[PDB]
Amino acid sequence: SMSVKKPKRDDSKDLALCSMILTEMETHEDAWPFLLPVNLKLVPGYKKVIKKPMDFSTIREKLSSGQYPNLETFALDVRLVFDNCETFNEDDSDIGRAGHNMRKYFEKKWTDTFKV
Ligand SMILES: Nc1ncnc2[nH]cnc12
Repeated sequence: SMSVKKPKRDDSKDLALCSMILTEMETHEDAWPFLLPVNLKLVPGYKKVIKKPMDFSTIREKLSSGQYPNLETFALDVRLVFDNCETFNEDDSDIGRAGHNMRKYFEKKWTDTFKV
């Protein structure tokens, strides 16, 4: 509270570390469904069903232009990518499987990079 300073982690490397994690995501062989925005004019249903589209290129742009206030807002957008994918795709589909794989891949890197 007011003048009750809570000790907080060093956040000086967060931008660089998030960029590193995002690069590893971008280069994963299963990243292809997520590299660019879903084409809202070629994919029926997507615009109406998915209220907040997100993809790695949009995250990369926001990261590079200071649009994430903190690392938690970055993680929210990454997770949004995979939550959208689950919403729109069957688990037993290539894109569906790609999403689960990439979510697992992200969350381990997230834990390993920032949690202890
Ligand atoms: N091309 C695509 N079509 C439908 N859902 C997707 N989720 C990620 N990429 C997609």
